[PDB]
Amino acid sequence: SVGFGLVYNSVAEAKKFEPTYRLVRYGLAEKVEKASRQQRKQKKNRDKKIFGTGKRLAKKVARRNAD
Amino acid sequence: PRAPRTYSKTYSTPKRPYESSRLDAELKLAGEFGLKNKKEIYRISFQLSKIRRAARDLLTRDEKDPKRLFEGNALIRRLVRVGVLSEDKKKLDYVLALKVEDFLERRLQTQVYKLGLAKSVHHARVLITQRHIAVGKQIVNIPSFMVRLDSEKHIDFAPTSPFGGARPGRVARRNAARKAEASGE
Amino acid sequence: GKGKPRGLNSARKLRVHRRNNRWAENNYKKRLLGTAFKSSPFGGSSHAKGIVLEKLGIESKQPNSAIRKCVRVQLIKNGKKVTAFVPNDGCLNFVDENDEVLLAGFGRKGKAKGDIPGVRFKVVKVSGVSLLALWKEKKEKPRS
Amino acid sequence: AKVHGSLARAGKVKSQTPKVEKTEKPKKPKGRAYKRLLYTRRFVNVTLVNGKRRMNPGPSVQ
Amino acid sequence: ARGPKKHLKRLAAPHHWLLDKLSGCYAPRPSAGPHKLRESLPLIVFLRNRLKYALNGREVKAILMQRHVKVDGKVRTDTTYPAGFMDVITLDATNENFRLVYDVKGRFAVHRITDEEASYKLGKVKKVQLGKKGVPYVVTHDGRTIRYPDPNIKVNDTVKIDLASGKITDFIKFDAGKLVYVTGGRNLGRIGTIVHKERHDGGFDLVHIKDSLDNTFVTRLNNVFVIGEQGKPYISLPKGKGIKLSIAEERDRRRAQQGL
RNA sequence: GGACUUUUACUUUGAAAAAAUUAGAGUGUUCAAAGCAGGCGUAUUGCUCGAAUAUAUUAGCAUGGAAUAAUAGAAUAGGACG
RNA sequence: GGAUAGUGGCCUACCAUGGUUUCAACGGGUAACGGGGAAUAAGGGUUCGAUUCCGGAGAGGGAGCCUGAGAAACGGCUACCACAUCCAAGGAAGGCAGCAGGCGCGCAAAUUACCCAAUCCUAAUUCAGGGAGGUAGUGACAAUAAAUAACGAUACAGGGCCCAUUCGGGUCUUGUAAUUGGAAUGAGUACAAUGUAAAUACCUUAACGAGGAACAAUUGGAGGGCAAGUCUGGUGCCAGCAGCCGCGGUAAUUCCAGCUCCAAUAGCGUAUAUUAAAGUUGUUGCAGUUAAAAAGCUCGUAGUUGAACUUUGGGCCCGGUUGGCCG
Repeated sequence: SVGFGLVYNSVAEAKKFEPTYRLVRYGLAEKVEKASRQQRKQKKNRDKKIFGTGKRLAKKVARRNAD
Repeated sequence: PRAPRTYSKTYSTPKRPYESSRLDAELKLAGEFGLKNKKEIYRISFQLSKIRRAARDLLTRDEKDPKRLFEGNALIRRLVRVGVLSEDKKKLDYVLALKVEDFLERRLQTQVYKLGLAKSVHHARVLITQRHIAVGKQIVNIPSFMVRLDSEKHIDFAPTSPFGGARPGRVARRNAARKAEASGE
Repeated sequence: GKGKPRGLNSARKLRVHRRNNRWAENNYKKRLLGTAFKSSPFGGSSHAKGIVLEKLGIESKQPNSAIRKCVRVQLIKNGKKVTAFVPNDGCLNFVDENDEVLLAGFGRKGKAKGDIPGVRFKVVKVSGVSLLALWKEKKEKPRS
Repeated sequence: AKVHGSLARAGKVKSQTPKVEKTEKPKKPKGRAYKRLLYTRRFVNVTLVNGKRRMNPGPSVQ
Repeated sequence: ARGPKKHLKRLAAPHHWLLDKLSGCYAPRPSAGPHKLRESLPLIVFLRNRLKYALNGREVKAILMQRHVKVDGKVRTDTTYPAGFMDVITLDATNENFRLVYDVKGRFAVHRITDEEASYKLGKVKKVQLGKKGVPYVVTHDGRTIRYPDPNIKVNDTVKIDLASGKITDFIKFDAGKLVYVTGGRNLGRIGTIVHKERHDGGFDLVHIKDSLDNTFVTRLNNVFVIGEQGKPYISLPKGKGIKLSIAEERDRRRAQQGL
């Protein structure tokens, strides 16, 4: 079996320069539990329909429905 | 937008589909070298044609032509390295008289047979395509390998497979095991 | 001699005079008048699928003698009315009126085949299914 | 000429050829095996002849 | 096309980089810089295709972002920076001094020069102009402009520049005899003297050449890059001295050097 | 000694000339279609050959040729050479 | 002169009457984006190129324009035209020839999937984003490799060279099996590790996985062309077959079937186009008294074509290449 290998000069100096996908094979990094792309995207577009904080907008929205 | 991973085809069906003469000769060949179908001869018939053409063209040139000598001897040096051209038939005139069985002979198929190991090309067929072969450290399960000169003295069985050591096969191991749980205990 | 210009400068004449004679050749002329796009029932297409209108019992020509089992079809993409031949023993029972059928040519490149007259097409599929499968009872004509 | 002939007997003969089922048999070898069968048979043992050799003769002349 | 182009389809890139066919749709595409993008060499191709100091294009940047690399003494960090002919490149953190200079095929050979010599380069002058406020200036083949030049310096003559002060320090004229480097065309990578310049008014002067083997080839004035005197280079030539041998003579040198 | 055909066609050799494709050199993808790889070793801090070559028949440009085929020149001499 | 970034009848004033054409202008057609290239292999040619690269153009049709270095930009705006969505009926909003996906069209073309790990691009930028791009799914478009069995035992026939007077017979090696023998292997199934961004397949490998109703090869054909049946049964100028010649009207070698056989074979047939065959477009390279075809005849322009002659010959120099010979 032919493969490829790397030997860095210290652990954390490997930490730095290593692609994070390798480190998680080695228990050297944690798996980022992230939203799926489509869900991430659909948020980027949802937020995009808002100008400003939104916390102003929520007051705008909420004042309306309490009379 | 990638790059067109190129390719080409290997054979060439005959211009006339039904020649009792030709069809006979083709069948003779398929039986003694133990081939599978007519395509395995078409593949070689086609290969042969370019070679003869390549040489057909180089010969029309004035001799000592810079291109003729390079591209000719390079052609000749390859044809010899596989066992198709005689060791002292190293001329383009002698490659135009080359014929199908020269190539056909040098197959792994007809080498596993032609030096023990098999005692039948049809035996030799199944021996190759079942991992029972090794041009050195490498198993080679393609009948149409093509055995080169200094490679000839290396065609033997496998470090794996019962015919080469380390364990017998899995039908033997089921026979010597059924005479155990029964006639034993 | 030879009755054609030989001059080194006569290329135009040679070029144009062959251009002029390429018309006495059918396939050429057929290819430049775009006849397949214009006159032909298919649009030059290899196949075309139409709807069956009636069954025909066409009598073959001499010195033959039989009834040659065909259908009148209206091609969908044209509305063109064409008559095609249903092949094999009793396959005409597999096809019925308003059925939809795949038609193809007869390998005669336009011309009618054999002894069947004015029938330059053959039925290949009826109601989605091939005939040489219906005939061989491999599949069945979908209950419509 | 005449386009309206009789559709009455659409498949007269297929519908009256007495269905006889296929007599089974051992499968013939596929692949290389079959060609081996043909090399040996057709010209290694050499059977039936005539000064020409014959592939598929039914019950000969006698 | 509505504006400047920003991609390079990997197939339309210069062949003399020797990028593979497969493994992606795009090539690096040199940024704007010192050299014409077709005549250049990105740092990414040097640092991973020509030196194998990297694998990913990511690890290319990580090296560059470490400022690990100077070009002509200035520390360059643009992944696809367009380095070229006569450039130096100095990987300090490993004591390596190169100089992008031509193969004998037409490619950019990995030529290692000393820790000295990297303190200068050469420059073919392109134009010699009277700038404003009466100041004169020359322009070299790498977009270097040096104000106040030696009045002798004309167009095509090469120029010895420092590499931390600019400044010309002697130079070579273009006359018969001089030692010349061919920088493009069918003879790219070759070296030889002169013999003749065949001038043509209207356009395109050809420059006949002869190497150190009495083989006479010709190119266009544009491709000629003077680099010193007969048998006397002002820099270190790569192996083979850009002499060029036939495919025949190639093959012999291979099989003979092969074995033992 | 540099420039130099009265005005051309033709013919030689070069130059500028994308890659892929094609032809074709090397390489044992296990074979092959491919790919442009790779190969050797103290394989514990290494070494090393490569990624050729040919093709473009139009036109343009540069160049060696003057056979073949065109073209100009002194006739009221409004001629050449210095 | 104006206008433009600039040249320019680009536009405008004034002035002349010029400019292209049988060496095909102008107009028309194209089921016409151009090229790199593709198919066909004596040569010359013929046909093709929407489509991995380059250039061009367009973003439902037109025009106009804001911004900006760059756009006459459409995942920008403005209008008219053709569509057409939401509505509380006052109004508001959309341009998939991006990626998927739907309707329509049809002979005719896949998932509303995963990721930025690679390739490269962009920004204020190692870091963000990228339906570029990569990844899997569907996928007999084409292309490569090539399992569907191998070897023995025995009983007869014998290829049996003989010995040899005869059911006398040496002795391997063909062929035959409702006879048996153990060997082998992956197609699969699956611990694992490998692979991957994660998963998947490939490669590697425990445990498994070969005896006929299986791990059971198909497609077409058997008159000629053209390779292979004068066998059997059915039909009777019917049904049908048949590219072409033809088969069928009771002994059908051609239909319908059974059996056997042939050809290619994980592929084989059909239709449509095209190339070769075609020296049946003929430059190479055809034909024209009678098979298709010399204008009734002469003149004549454009076109094509066009007698001969001009430094020929003699004599040197220099440095090259294959063969004599020989080691």
